[PDB]
Amino acid sequence: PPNAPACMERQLEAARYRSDGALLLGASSLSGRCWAGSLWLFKDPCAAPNEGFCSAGVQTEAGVADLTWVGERGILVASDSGAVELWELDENETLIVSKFCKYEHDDIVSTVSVLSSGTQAVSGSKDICIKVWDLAQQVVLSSYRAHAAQVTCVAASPHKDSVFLSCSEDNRILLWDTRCPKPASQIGCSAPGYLPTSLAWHPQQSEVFVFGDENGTVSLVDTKSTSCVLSSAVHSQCVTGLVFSPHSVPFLASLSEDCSLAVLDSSLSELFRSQAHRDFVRDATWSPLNHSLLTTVGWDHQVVHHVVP
Amino acid sequence: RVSSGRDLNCVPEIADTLGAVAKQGFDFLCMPVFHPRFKREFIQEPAKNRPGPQTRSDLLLSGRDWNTLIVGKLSPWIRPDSKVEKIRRNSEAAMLQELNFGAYLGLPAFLLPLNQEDNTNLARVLTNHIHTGHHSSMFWMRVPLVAPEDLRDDIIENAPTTHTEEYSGEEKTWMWWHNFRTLCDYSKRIAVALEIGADLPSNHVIDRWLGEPIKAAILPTSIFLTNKKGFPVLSKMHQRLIFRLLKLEVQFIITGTNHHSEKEFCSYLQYLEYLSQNRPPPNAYELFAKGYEDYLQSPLQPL
Amino acid sequence: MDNLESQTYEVFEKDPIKYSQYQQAIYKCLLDRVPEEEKDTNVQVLMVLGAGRGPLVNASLRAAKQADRRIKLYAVEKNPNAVVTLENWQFEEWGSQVTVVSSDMREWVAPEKADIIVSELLGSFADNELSPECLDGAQHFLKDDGVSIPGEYTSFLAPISSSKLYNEVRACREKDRDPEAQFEMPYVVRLHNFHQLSAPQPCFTFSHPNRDPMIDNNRYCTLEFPVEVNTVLHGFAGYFETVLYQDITLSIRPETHSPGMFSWFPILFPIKQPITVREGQTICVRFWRCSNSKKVWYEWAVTAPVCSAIHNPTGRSYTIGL
Amino acid sequence: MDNLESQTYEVFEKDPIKYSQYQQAIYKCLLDRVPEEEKDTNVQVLMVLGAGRGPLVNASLRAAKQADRRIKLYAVEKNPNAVVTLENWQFEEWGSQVTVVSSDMREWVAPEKADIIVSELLGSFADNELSPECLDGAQHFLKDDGVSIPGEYTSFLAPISSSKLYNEVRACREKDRDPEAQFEMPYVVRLHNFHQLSAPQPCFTFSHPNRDPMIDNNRYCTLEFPVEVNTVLHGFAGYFETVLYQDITLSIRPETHSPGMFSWFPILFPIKQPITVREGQTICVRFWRCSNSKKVWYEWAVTAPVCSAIHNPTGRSYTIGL
Ligand SMILES: O=C(NC[C@H](O)CN1CCc2cc(OCc3cn[nH]c3)ccc2C1)c1ccnc(NC2CCC2)c1
Ligand SMILES: O=C(NC[C@H](O)CN1CCc2cc(OCc3cn[nH]c3)ccc2C1)c1ccnc(NC2CCC2)c1
Ligand SMILES: CSC[C@H]1O[C@@H](n2cnc3c(N)ncnc32)[C@H](O)[C@@H]1O
Ligand SMILES: CSC[C@H]1O[C@@H](n2cnc3c(N)ncnc32)[C@H](O)[C@@H]1O
Repeated sequence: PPNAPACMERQLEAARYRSDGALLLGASSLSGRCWAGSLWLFKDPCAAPNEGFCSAGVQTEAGVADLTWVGERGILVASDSGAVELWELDENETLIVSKFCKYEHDDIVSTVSVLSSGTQAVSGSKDICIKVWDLAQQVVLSSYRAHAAQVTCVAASPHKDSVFLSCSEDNRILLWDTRCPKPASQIGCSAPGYLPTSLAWHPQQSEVFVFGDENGTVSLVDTKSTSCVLSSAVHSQCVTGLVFSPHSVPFLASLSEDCSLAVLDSSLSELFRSQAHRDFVRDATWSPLNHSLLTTVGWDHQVVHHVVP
Repeated sequence: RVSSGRDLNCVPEIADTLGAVAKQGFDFLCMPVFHPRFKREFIQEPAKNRPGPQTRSDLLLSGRDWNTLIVGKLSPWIRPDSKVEKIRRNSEAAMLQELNFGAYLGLPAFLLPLNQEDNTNLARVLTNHIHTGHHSSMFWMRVPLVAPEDLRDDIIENAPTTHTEEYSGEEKTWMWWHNFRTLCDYSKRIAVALEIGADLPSNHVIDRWLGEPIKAAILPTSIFLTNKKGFPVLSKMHQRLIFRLLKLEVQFIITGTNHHSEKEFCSYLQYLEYLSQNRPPPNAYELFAKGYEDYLQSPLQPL
Repeated sequence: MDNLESQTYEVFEKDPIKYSQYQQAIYKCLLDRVPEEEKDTNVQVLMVLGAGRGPLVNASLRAAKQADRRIKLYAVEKNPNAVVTLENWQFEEWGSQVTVVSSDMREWVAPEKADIIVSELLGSFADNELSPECLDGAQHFLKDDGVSIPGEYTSFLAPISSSKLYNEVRACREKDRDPEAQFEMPYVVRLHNFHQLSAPQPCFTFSHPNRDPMIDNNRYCTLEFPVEVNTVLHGFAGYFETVLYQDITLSIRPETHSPGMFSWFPILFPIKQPITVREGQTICVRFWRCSNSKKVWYEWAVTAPVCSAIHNPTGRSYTIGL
Repeated sequence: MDNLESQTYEVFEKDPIKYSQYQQAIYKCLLDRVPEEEKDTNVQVLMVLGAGRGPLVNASLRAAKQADRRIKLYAVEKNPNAVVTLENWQFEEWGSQVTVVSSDMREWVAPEKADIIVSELLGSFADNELSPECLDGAQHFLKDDGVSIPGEYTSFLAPISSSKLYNEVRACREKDRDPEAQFEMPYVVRLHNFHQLSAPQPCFTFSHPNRDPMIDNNRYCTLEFPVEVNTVLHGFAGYFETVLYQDITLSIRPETHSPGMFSWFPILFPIKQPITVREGQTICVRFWRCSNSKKVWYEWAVTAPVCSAIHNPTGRSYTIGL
């Protein structure tokens, strides 16, 4: 902890495992004198949230909306400031140094995703804009105003730098393909339905993905079927995140503002349910080291670990 | 000679932030009273019993500063007209919470969005708030010249932007406002903060907002073209409007990040000060009539 | 907030169809709760909440003779003037079978819990006489497996045209209040010279007992009315249906109106300014039920084909006192 | 029924004499409750009821350092806007010693019972800001042997002549209410151009805690004022004295007025018609404190030398909302 911050902000926003087994935390201050945020690496994941037993930490100008790993050293940050930040991890993995901080969005940057290559990222915001980045060149390649409302979630396809989903408050789920002169394509169920709030690409088929609506319903979409194959009422409230397990036949981890975690099979049926959190469940990553151990962070400052049957 | 403030949806330290924008040459700051991403639950445990503080302290600024320099913004997550029962009730509570806190601080004005057509429940909450307690805060309704839907790039392959002649279509943001203020029986504490896009509409739309109560005009950084040197400036069509707004004596609100990276923010502002001090100077009639603007006088019998 | 006059009770006691229906709602509930094998072993504890001068008490005693099932009666009444009349019947006629309780049901601490709670708190618009708030406060003394009579009621609205009734309201202006106040309140009225512009759609519904863990009796309801002539909107007629028990019901909804029942006239929510409406257009009305700890009130507005001003914001013109 | 604005709190925080007096009232109460032999063993549980932005909390912490006695603090506040300010002080500065409670004291279910309850609910007429009703509801969580600060307060009335203030009131007529309403309510006012016609006599008194088994905060009080000039009665000036603790007191009664304390101005109960009064005659005024479950109000009347009409019957013109 050379440098680092003395204290960790109350509101844990993001939580991502490396391939090593290390744990990255995004934290924002959503109340009090100072409305900032902070990045933390934890080579010991059972130590977190504890600030004393961390491998490295750092303080950001402003709170962190979304996070993501970029290889093993790169960390991509969606700031409230309207900026995208790339923080490169140190030589000995003791510091976290700002590589670039670009002010391109006119409002809160609400979501980031890295594309298959790991050379490019797409940022969604409250300005309604979506942007594609070169993380090498540190610039906006493309800037698409597809939506008519603030962008909730953007999710890069597993295997194509060309393709990614975005979902917005305008009720639109878009399927992108930067190779078309009209990239975006509106998709979803037969009916209008409630607003989309969360997007998880399936790991094996770019064919299929799941989206969560604000009425606590998770749905499974096949892109060419172009119809909502399956659905289930999983949560009492807004679904804020969906994360597939690294398993062969992969499980679906389901976050909500009802402070609960759900884990569902390929048919969206309740396997596990945890009420261990007493405030909004914000993020989830599964251990690559132990595929049956699952880590969640809340606004209740709890870093919880679950064993999953 | 020009009154103008700065919209931010990000404030880490209200002390330094307000200090900066004043040093940039602004008159006031539009900012959140609660953190925009800090959703609150009001009914369902456990989220209900979230420990405080619920926002930053009122001690950080003086009364004089709260009364003059700060303009509240309703947190963007507050959607009182949601078709979801739970989100509706939470936004009902959230809005009173946000508006009440603005009254407590004694803010001169508070910003609310009109970004969809049905604001029947947003109007009712506000109407109950205006008739509940006694205060003379102002309510700036954020309405765009052109709906966000009719400003979007034509890049959705299977739902294109219908290019056809639409007279009553491209006025629709005015019916948004007219419906809203009508529900609020034309309250004097409800006025317009008119948001301007890169693409202006046809004059016939800019002719609607004639006669309406415009206290503010929101210029995003986007719409500013650059010139030979690097100075940010405006189109001759955006200038024609600025000159008409200046006549109405409205405050100007710069919103969004710096896109003229090489120069500071007092450059955007400088240009407005430039436009202002160049406008067709006031003639004979307009110099004697200064002050009597829209002042009613009862009929006096001269006999 | 006010007690009913003796002669008021008198008239409403004389609607036999209403008390036939209440008698039967119990008759059918008795048989379903105590088997014939238990008809002398099991005595049912039965509470008339808002007993009045006790036509519901008498009716409960008629239901017992009909079903030949055993019952014990509490008669809880807030109006002490009425309680005089109960305690006099209790002594002269009923006897120990009927306990009398001079109390508000929201307050009363019950000696035992009840099988069946029986009340007639319904207004012309169902929940306007505050049936929800009264039974909400008095349900914690209902048995875990206990019945409410009524179990369900629903309010119904329909847009109406009557330049006649528009005058009648306009002339209700009084000195020493908002000069438009007369428009921001509902009037009970035997509608006669008027024009129903659309089929009544339902507005608000309530269930008893109320299972939901976070009880909330506030409502918001958007209604859309197809209109198939040119006309001028002057107001909205209000009616209700109620499920006393199973298929037994009272209704003042003209379509399903319980025959020969005069107990309730329709309500009327007027609007300040009459709204012109043309063949084919949709009238869209919005209704809120609102409440403090102290008072309950409706606010309302027209959003199509033109917007009205929101009527009775803050319950400024009209509130019903808890 | 309404929350105080930040800048309102600000000004009233700047009366040092008032908070000097509250600091001392605790200082003296601490020493009398925990012997020196117990100064480290006994920790006193101390509750600021209506904590505001916490000048009474700070003052309680200053009292502890002064007496070197151990204390634990609850800060109960109804106004959530203020609670924001408390919870921010609680975090930054005070810490675990100060619990914060965002609740009405009448509602709050206390985790433990209190040694000392400390409140500044007093109005210009003492009980007009409903100090009695608030502390009555919140006393069941005071220890059997516990102190209230304040323990005692008393309202004082004196007849006044001011044709100037009579105009100021008459001109408070507003459209859309009883055209005499402006006379049937009390005005807080820095009395200046007026004539005190008699020495202030006491009107109403309250004690905390309230031992009496049948608590009742309604009052009726006949006052007789010797008048030793010819003059015209226009109203009655209201003041108060309060016993915070022992000999420590606040007062706005001009005779015993706490020096340099601007927190409270006098009240004024006007009368519709000015009453002529002659040298030697007695002004006899009558004052009632009245209340529902919902609202509290004063009614009043002049019975000598001529009768007035009873002012504010039913609290029609003026009520303070519980
Ligand atoms: O609709 C009206 N008022 C609104 C109110 O909600 C309706 N309810 C009805 C039930 C009821 C029952 C009571 O108690 C019974 C009772 C207990 N014990 N003893 C008697 C008391 C009042 C009401 C009013 C109303 C007003 C004037 N006339 C008529 N119609 C009749 C006049 C001759 C045709 C109706
Ligand atoms: O008499 C008045 N109002 C009637 C009311 O009963 C009097 N009380 C006094 C105590 C108090 C204490 C509060 O809280 C403190 C506090 C907690 N935390 N932080 C601060 C709040 C209000 C009042 C009003 C009144 C009105 C206008 N001006 C003046 N005088 C000053 C103006 C500059 C001379 C007096
Ligand atoms: C027949 S009209 C309803 C009857 O029930 C009584 N009532 C209404 N509300 C209540 C209540 N909350 N508690 C007890 N009785 C009530 C009324 O005084 C009337 O006699
Ligand atoms: C200093 S004025 C009295 C303070 O106590 C608060 N207060 C008044 N009445 C109550 C009550 N019944 N419960 C809790 N706080 C109260 C007020 O909001 C104010 O901050």
